[PDB]
Amino acid sequence: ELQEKLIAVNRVSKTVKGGRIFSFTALTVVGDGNGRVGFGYGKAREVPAAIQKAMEKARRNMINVALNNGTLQHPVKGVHTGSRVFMQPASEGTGIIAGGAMRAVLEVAGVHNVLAKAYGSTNPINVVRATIDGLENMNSPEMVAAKRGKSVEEIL
Amino acid sequence: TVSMRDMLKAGVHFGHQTRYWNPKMKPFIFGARNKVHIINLEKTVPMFNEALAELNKIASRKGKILFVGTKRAASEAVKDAALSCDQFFVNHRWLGGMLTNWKTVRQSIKRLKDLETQSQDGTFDKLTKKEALMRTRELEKLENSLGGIKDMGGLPDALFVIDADHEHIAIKEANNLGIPVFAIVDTNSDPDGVDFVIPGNDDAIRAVTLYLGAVAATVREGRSQ
Amino acid sequence: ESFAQLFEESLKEIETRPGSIVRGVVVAIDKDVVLVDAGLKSESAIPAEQFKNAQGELEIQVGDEVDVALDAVEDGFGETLLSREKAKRHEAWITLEKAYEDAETVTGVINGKVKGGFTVELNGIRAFLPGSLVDVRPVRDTLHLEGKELEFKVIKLDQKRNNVVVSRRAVIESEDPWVAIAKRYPEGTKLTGRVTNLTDYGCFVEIEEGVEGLVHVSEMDWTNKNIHPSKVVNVGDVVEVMVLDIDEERRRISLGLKQ
Amino acid sequence: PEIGEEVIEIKAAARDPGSRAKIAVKTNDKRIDPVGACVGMRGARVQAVSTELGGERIDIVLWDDNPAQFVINAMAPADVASIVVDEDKHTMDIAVEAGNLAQAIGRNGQNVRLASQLSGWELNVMTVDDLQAKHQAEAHAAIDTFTKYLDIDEDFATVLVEEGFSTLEELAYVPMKELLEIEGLDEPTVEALRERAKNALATIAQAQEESL
Amino acid sequence: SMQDPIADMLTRIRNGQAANKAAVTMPSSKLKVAIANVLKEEGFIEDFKVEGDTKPELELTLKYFQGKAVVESIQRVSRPGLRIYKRKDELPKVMAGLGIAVVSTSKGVMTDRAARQAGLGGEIICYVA
RNA sequence: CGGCCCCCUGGACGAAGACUGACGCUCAGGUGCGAAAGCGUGGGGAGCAAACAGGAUUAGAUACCCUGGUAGUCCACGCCGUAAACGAUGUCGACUUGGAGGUUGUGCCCUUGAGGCGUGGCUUCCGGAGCUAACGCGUUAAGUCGACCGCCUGGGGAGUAC
RNA sequence: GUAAAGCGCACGCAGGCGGUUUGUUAAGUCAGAUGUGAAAUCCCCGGGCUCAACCUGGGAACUGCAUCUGAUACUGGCAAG
Repeated sequence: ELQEKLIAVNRVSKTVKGGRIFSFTALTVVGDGNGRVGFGYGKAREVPAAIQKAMEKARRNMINVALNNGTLQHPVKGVHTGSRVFMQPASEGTGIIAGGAMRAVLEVAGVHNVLAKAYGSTNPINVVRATIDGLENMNSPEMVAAKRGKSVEEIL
Repeated sequence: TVSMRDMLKAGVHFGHQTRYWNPKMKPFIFGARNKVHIINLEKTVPMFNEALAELNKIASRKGKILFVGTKRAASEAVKDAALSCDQFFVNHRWLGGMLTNWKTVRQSIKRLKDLETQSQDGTFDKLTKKEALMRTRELEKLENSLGGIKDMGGLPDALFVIDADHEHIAIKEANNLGIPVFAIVDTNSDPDGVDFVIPGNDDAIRAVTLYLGAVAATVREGRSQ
Repeated sequence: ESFAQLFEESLKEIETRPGSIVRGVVVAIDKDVVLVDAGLKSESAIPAEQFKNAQGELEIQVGDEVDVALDAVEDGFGETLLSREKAKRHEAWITLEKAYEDAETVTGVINGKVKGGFTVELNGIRAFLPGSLVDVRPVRDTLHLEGKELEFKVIKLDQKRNNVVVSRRAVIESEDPWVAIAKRYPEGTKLTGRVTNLTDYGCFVEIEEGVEGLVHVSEMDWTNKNIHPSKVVNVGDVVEVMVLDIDEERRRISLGLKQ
Repeated sequence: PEIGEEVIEIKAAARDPGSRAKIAVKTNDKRIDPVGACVGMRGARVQAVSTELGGERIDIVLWDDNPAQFVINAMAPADVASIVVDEDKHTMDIAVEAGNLAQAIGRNGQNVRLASQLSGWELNVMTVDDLQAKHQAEAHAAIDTFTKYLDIDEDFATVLVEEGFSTLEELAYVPMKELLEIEGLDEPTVEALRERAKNALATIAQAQEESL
Repeated sequence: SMQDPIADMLTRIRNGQAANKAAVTMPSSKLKVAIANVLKEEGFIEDFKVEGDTKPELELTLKYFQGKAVVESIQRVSRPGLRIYKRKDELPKVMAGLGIAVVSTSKGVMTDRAARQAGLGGEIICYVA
């Protein structure tokens, strides 16, 4: 039921007395096609093991997101370290207008319709984190009604 | 259940000095006496009662309780308390990642159990002396570390702690896993990670004992229920 | 309610700062630490050497009560300054009692003049005296049976520096530190001074009205350099020391202990 | 392996080997997902047990909290909506719809026993309409019992039992201030009418004395 | 020097929400009062209370729902350096209608929705979410 | 900006009161002050010391080290207008958990003692939330905001040429 | 702050911004109307060339400007505090 996308894999080095020890980092993200989403960032000497780790970690530390039907509930900004992200709810049919790692996380999240730009850095890791942050902070109409002591129709 | 007079007698109301406090504890502080913080018993009591009730409820559903104190003044007492209600405890140094990294520690438990078996049930004696001394030493080490939690099986369903600042590693583990935390929190301590805080003197022995005894009684009650 | 506020001020009313109210019940003994609880934030790590009387064995079991001392709080965890100092207040009260009738009567046995004046000891403690006070007249207890028993009749006290000289015999007979710092001066006046803190080059014995002495590291013993003062004497103990040197200007009285 | 390293809280295993094997499991909230790990990639590990000892209908339920959530989870794999409760023998009265009852009940002697041990006690699969039918068969009876409680005039009793929730059967232990809101509450008399019901209970005990 | 009182208000509120302060006090002004009233109506705060004769002090009481604050965001829009005036058609929607935009109009200060209903625009004071 | 004294003189802070009644903040151009070195004229010249000379060292030593040593450093009056002129952090105002100090006021308190409880100004260190690329900053912000100005737009060429 | 980027420091004209209360005005602001904003082009609904491009009817738009009539919370002006 869960869908999982390996966003990126990158070779990283550690210099030692002999020479360079190489290793691999795997950035993955998983989601159930609904509110729930989680990213994982694994590391191992070989690629498949590292992606396996990324999947494991993602499967843990999952986070829920309040989706109005296929899209978002309102425009939302999210940042992390360099990657600053804007994403905006959009009409059915438009699809996921987003670039790169961001796209991936959106798809697994089960959002189908967004207009979305990544300002600043586009370092996959940071940008996916920023996306997750923007999705988490985003609140729903019912939530704001509750926050504020009102009915949904009062807020419209 | 536990009265205010008794707590006063114990020395709960006493709290750390005025240069060592935490401003998140400002609500729980009443005043400062001889440049020493006083804990507000009026606000402490009801919450302590609450915490007791929650612990009882946990017990009723057959919850596993872990008693943590590594202050080495009240290690004996926390062990005694754990045993009275036949629950589990960590009276010596908490192993970093005992709960988060359970699966590894579970092997540790198993090795300890095997060693215990060898010692007692086998009755095999006839072991090379140095080797026998080494095995004995290993047994002692593992008993000290994991004696209380050996029969635990899996992960506790609640975590009682005697000091938050001292056992912050355990607290953090519980939070990461989501285990309910029941902490005694002096003025210097940080109660943010704690779910059911308890403002009381972690240091004084009699106060610690009192805390323990009430907790044990309510666990026993929940078991009876 | 105000129950608690009234209690807080009540409990203020029923304790004081110094070691005055004998309140701490000895709730655990083990060698070499006694512990009490005088209604303080924590229990005191008491030495055994505050509580053995005059021949080297303990005297108080569980439940027993002595007050300790205060006005210093939490070096990182704990509570007190020790209780024998409390006993010093009782000794001071006994000494003051003399004033009422102009005669304090105890036993006082003064064999030899440490710093000019015979040393007189009251039950547990031993205090040092100025010369005249040991004897009412030139009688000179050196010809008396050693460590003889008479009493103490006060000849001289310094009234800020605990130097008290008393008259053993003859029952019938009946700023501030630094301007005139020439009393313990001349070359070699020995003193009874409690050490305060050993700074790994020193010991800091300093008793005589707000001064500072250093018996630092060189004498202390009859070994020079491998000594490490903490091993060789004590913490908080009244000892043999004498001046050997005074600055009145740069306030460095450099005592010694090899004597 | 998660279960082995204390990561998948597995309490009871109310399953019938040789047919269906549905079992719920809890977990410490830490992005673990218990059923997910038990299933795997497209039922990877699920297929293993499926063709393990023999073709079995193994099922996993995401345990929520306490026994109330265990009821619905024991009705899976199906569609539970509501359930009734009691004391020692609560008897989880499954409340579903006929259309979904076909799969929920599955087989007369199969899912009625497999889901019976699920909670450890026993379940009584019913219908949405059945619930209401029995629901009303309870309102009339704290009244449907020849009215052997308080009793005064009947014309006032009808207007009182109109607004009265759960008749008057032992209702004095409930809020004794909301019936005073009723149009007509001078001196404590209705608060006294409930006392009459209490006396009626004592009278019922006297009837027990008449029979014991 | 103090140049924008309203903005100072909003910053105070923001800081109180951040610091979990129960109530936030500051010197009173009519526009400030009206803004506070609007917020209360829109439920971002519990209650506001002006007190004093010579130099009265507005005191707002801040709102906290499940631990975290109610006023998720609060920005000035108009400011002394650069004023913003909006016509009724052009009026904004804060957080896609979930938040509000305080707007001063000829008929008083009101939320953006209220202004739209009335059929008039004006100076956009602040967004609140 | 550092020995004492005197004469003339600017600012700061506190204590209470009394008064004025928005007179405020910022500031392109403009004006002033602006280390050291440097320049001009006139004085002065102990010590030190660019330049210079010799002796060493060295492969060489137009240096480092040694012996000497003149401009200058000092004073008066002019000019110069730059420095890692740095907190590498524009000015003014408001708001946001704490601890340990220093310094300088001041209110009360039995100063019963060097103290006890406050309340102002300036100031050093540590550290929370928050912020930050991180380092770190952290009520003296690099946090949360407002007002005005200054400045940046790849490295070199070049802060150079005209 | 360290990546480029806080004038060495100040005073200060012009300029920018401006505590709080009442009154007034109505300049800014907002609302409505009138006049205009060529046609074509763009966009919406239609029609015609077999379709399309293309042609074409009606609308919308042309975010503006000018006026007149209102509104007066805010900003401004004026008057008193």
